[PDB]
Amino acid sequence: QRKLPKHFPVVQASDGSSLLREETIACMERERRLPHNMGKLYSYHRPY
Amino acid sequence: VAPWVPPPRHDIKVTMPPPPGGEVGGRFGVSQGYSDRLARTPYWKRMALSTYKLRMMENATRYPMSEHRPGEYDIRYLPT
Amino acid sequence: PPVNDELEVGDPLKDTPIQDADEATYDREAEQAVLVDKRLEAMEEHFVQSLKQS
Amino acid sequence: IHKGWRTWEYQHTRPDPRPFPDPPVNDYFGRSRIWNPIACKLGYVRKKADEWGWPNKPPPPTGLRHSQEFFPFFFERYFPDAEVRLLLDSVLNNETKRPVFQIPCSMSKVELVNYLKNIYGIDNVVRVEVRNRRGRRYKNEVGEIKMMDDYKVAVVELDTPVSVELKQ
Amino acid sequence: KNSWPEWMDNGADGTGYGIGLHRTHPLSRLRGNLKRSPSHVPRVLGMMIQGVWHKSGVKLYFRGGKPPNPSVHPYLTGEPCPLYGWKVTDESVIRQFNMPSIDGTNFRYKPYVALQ
Amino acid sequence: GFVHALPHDTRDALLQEWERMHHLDWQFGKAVYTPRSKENVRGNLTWLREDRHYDQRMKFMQEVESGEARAKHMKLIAEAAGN
Amino acid sequence: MRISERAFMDIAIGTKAPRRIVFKLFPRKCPSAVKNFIELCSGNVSTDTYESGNRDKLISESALPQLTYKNSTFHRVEKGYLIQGGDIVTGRGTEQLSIYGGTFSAPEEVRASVFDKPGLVGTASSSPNAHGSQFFILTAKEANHLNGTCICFGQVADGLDVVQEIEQVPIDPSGFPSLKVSIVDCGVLE
Amino acid sequence: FKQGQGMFSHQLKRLLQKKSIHRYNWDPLPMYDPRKLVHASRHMDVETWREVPDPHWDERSYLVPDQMFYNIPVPPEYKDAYWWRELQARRVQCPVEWVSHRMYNKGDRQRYDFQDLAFRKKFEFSYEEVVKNAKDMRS
Amino acid sequence: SAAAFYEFVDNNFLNNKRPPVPGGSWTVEVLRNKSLADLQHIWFLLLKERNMLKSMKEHYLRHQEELGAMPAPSRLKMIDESMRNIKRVVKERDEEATARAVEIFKERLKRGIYRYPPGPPPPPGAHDKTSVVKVELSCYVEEERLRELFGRYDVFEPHKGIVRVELKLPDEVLKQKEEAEQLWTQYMAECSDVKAYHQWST
Amino acid sequence: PVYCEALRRERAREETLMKWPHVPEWKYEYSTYTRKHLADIVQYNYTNVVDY
Ligand SMILES: [Mg+2]
Repeated sequence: QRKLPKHFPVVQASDGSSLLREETIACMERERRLPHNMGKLYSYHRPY
Repeated sequence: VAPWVPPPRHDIKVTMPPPPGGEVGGRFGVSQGYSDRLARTPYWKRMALSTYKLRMMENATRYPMSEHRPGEYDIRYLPT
Repeated sequence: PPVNDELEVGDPLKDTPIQDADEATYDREAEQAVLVDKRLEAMEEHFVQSLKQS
Repeated sequence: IHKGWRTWEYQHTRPDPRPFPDPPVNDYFGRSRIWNPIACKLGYVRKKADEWGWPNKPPPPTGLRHSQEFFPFFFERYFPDAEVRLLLDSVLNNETKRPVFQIPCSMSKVELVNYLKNIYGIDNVVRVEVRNRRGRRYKNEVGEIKMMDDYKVAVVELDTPVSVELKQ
Repeated sequence: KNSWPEWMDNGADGTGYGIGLHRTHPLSRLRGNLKRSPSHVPRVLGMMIQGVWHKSGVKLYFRGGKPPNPSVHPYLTGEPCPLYGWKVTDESVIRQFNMPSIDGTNFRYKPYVALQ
Repeated sequence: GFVHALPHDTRDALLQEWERMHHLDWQFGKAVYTPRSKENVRGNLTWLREDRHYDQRMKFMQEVESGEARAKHMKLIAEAAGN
Repeated sequence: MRISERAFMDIAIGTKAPRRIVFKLFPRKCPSAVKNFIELCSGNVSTDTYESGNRDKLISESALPQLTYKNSTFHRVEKGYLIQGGDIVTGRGTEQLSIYGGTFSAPEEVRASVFDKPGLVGTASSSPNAHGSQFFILTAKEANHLNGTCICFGQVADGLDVVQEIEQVPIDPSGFPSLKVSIVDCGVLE
Repeated sequence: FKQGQGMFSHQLKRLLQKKSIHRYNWDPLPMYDPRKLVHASRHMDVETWREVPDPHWDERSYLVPDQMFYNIPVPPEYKDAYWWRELQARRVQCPVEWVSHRMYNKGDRQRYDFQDLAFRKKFEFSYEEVVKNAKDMRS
Repeated sequence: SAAAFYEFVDNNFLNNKRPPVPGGSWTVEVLRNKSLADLQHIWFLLLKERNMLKSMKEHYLRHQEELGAMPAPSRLKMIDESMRNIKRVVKERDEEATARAVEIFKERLKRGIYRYPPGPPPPPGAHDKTSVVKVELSCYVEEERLRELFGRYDVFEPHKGIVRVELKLPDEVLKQKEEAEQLWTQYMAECSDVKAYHQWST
Repeated sequence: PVYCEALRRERAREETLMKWPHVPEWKYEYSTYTRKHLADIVQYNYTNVVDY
C-alpha cells in the first residue's frame, strides 16, 4: 500500500533519507526555470 | 500552543477514571471523565496495582448525589 | 542485458583519477572532538545567560 | 427576520462566497512583481524540516540554534554559496577597466570585493556600482511563462585594463 | 513603540539618508524594520508600492518601476552617522570568504571524478 | 513570603495620588497595603481561629511531653497488629 | 617560571589589621590559570601618562579595570565549605575578567582537576570553560563534585588560620559578609 | 488603492489572500506573576539568610502552566487567581472552528475528548487488538 | 590580474576547440572518506568551476542566434549534485556532533554544575535533610493506613512528619503478574474449548 | 529556583518548538489539491529537450 499518492514526485535519496529533500526540491525548481540541456527556443519571447 | 498540557483534575485512583471535570471544578458540560494514563495503562497493569478491597472501594457508585460537590445532584446523571 | 553506454567520454586534465579520490582522510574522532567541544561552548554560554536573566 | 426563510429544505454545506477569493499565488511574472510579506504555516514547517528533522529528530538546545555553529550558519560560513558570474562581452577582446558581474542580490558591495580578493585573488578594485535587475522572463513554445532568477549587476572598476582574448 | 531605531522611519539627517526596509542577519543584536506580522503588513507594502515622499522633494526607497524585495536586501550592517556617512556597528555580518589552499593533496584534486 | 502575592499595577503615580485624594483607591477591588506590626484582636476572625489553633498545639505538646502520644500511637500499632 | 610558586595576599576584615595568606602554586599541571593568577597578583599599573598624553588619549586610560587583586573583595564567604573572591571590575561578585581576554579556557586542564584536600585553590567559574580572575579557597574536607567542573591551580601553604578567621564573619541579609573583607595588598614571592 | 487596472492592484487582490501564521497567545498576567510566588510562604534560614528548601513545599504546590515557561510551582492558597490560564492550557490551541469537524459526525464524538474544549483522540484499539481481544473470549 | 579573469571563461572555448564531457561526479561515499579541510577545498574547486560554467551558459543564452546552444551542458548537472553530496556528508557529521554534544550537556545539567554567579554550587547533600525508608509488604496496603501508622506521633501537622508515601511493585513481580495473567487468559480459553468440544460427545 | 526556572525555560522552548506550528500529517485535500490533468501537466513542465 502506497505511503504517498501515485502522482507525487519522488524527492529523496536512494537510501530513503529525507535529509536533503529541500536541496533536491530547490534544484529541481531552478532546473524547471532554466533547464541546462535546453536547445534553441522557437518562441518570439526569448530571454535575450 | 501549549507545552505541558495539564493532567485531568481528580485522577487520584488507579483503576477507575476521574470524575468529569467541572464537577470537581472547572468548565461544565461533559458527562464522562477521561484520563490518558488510565486508558494507556494496559488492563493487566491496572489489575496488578490493585486488590479486591481497593477495587470495590473505587468502584463505588453514589447514584444521584455527587461526592465532590455536596448536596446537589451529580451532573453526569442529569440530562444536560 | 547490460546498459553499456558511451565510454568514449573523458576529460583527463579536469578529472580526478580514482587512486586520488579514494584516499581516506577522515580520522573521525579528532575532528569529532573539536566539533562537539565547540557545540558545547555555545550551549553552555546560552544556558549561563539564561541563568543570568533568571 | 420579519419572515423566516425556508432553511429546512437545504442540507448543510457552506456555499462558496460570491465575491470568490482568488488563489494566493502570484501569477504576474513581469517587472512589477511583489514579494508577499505574509507568512504561512508551510514556511516555518519547511524551515523546521530543513534545519533539523522536525517530524522525527528531537530539537537541539536553543543555545545551539542561536549560535554560529548551528548547521545552516556553519555550512554558510565554511561552504559559501554564491554565483558570481561575469558577462563576457565586457571582458572579451576589448580592453576594459570595468568588467561586469552578475551577482546574487543578497551580496553587498563589500562582499563582492571580499569574494574577488580571497577567491579570485583580484586585489585591485577601486569600487563597485550596483544595479538590481529582475530576472529574465521568457515564454517557451507552449507559452509557459518562466522567469530566470533575479540578479545584481555589478560594474567593477579596476586599476589595470583587462581583456580576455579570442583566438579567431 | 517601534523596535527598530527611529532613523529608518524618518532620516538620520534632513535629506532622509537612512530610511527604507532593513533586513537583519538573525545572529545580530541590531534590528530592522522588516516585520512580517499582520499589523506591519500594510506599511511594508506601503514602502514597496508607494515608497515614501520626503518633504525634501525626493522620493525615498522605491521611486521607480521596479519594486524592491525587502527579503533579499543584504543584511543591515550598521547605523548612519553624519560625520562618516555609514558607521559599521557590526563587522561580523559581512561575509568574509576564506578558502584553505595548497594543503596536503589538495592540488591534485580536480572538480570532477573520472570513470573506471 | 507573603508580600510577593499582592497584585502590583503599572500606571501613573499622580493618578495614584489622585485616587486617594478622592476615595477612589479602595473601590473597584483595589486596596492599599501598609505593613502593620500589631493588630485589633477583638472581632478579628482570623486571629481567633489561629490562636485557638495555638491552644490545641500547646495542649498537644502537653500530651507529648506527658507521654500519652506515645501510648496512643503504640495502641494504634497494637490494634493494627491485632486486626 | 616555576620558582614563582608563591603569591600572597593581605586580608583585612572591616577595620581589622591586614593578615597575610601565602599560596603555593602548581604551574606544571595547569600553566594558563597559574600564569593568570600570578600576574593578577603582580599588576603592573606602572604606566604614568603626561599632559600631552592626557590631551591625546582624552579618555583617561586608567579608567579601565586595571588587572590587580588589590582593592578587591571576598564577595562570597560561606561557613564550612569555602571562601570566594577576586572579581576585578566590581567587588560585587559577578562579571569576570582574565589577563587574556574576558574569559579564557583550558579544556585539558579542567579534566585533570581533583579536589580532595582542604585549603585548595581553584577558579570560581560559571561553566567549565568560562574562567576569570575569581578564585575560591576550599575549606571543606572533600569536595569531589567539582572535578570536570573547575580547575585546581594551587593550595594554601601558609595562612590557613586566616581563612578560618575570615570564614566566621557574619552574613547580613544582603547575602554578603556583613564586615567587608578586603584584599589590601598582593605580591608574588619569586 | 486596490482598485485599478495596474498590476500592483492586481497583486494586492491575490497576495493578500494567503493566511498568516497563527499561534494561540494566551493572555499575560502582568499583575499576578506566577514566577514570583516561589518566594512566597518560605521560612528563612538565619545564618545564610537564604530560603529554607522545604520538602513539603513541592507537594502542596500547584503547577501553573504558561507558554514561555513549562510550568510554575505556586502555593495552593494562591492558585485561585490563575483559574483562567488553567482553562487556556487545557483548551485546544486553535479557533474551535478549525477543529469543529470532530464534533459533527458521530464516530468522532465517541472517540474524541471534549472536556473544556480539548479536542484530542481518546485511546482507541487497533483492529488486530480488537480481533485478538474478542477471540480469546471465544466470541 | 587578467589571469584571474581567464578562469571565468572556458579554456577550450577560448581556443574554439570542443569541450569534452567529464567522467562523473563525487559520489557520497568517496566524500565520506574525506576530511573536513579536503571537503571545503573541493567545495571551492566546485565553486570556481560552477561560476565558470554559469558564465558560459549565460553567454550562449546571450547570443542564441549566432552561438547556438551550449556544448556539453551535462557538466552543470554533475557539478550541482557534486555540491549536493558534499552538503549531505557535512550535514551527517554535524548532526553526529550535535547528538554527542547534547548528551554531554544534559548529563552536565543533571549533575547541576552551572551557577550564574561565577563559582561552585553548594555540595549535594547540604540542603536535603530528608530520609527515605524502604518497606517490604506481603500484601497491599492503602497508603493512608501506612501514613497513620508510620506518621510521627510528636509532630503536630496534618502531614505528621511524612513528606510523601509512594507505593511500587518491583519489576520482577510485575513481569510475573503479566506472565501469570497471560497464562490465565489462555487457561480460561482452554477450559472453555474443552467444555465446548466435548459437550456433544458427552 | 533560578536553576530550575532556567531548565524549565529550556525544555518549554524545545517543546513549543516541537509542537508548533501544528500541521496535520495527512488530509484528503492534499491528494485533492495536487491532482492536475494531463493538459496542465504538459503545459506546466515542457521543454525543448524532449523533442530534440
Ligand atoms: Mg474520522
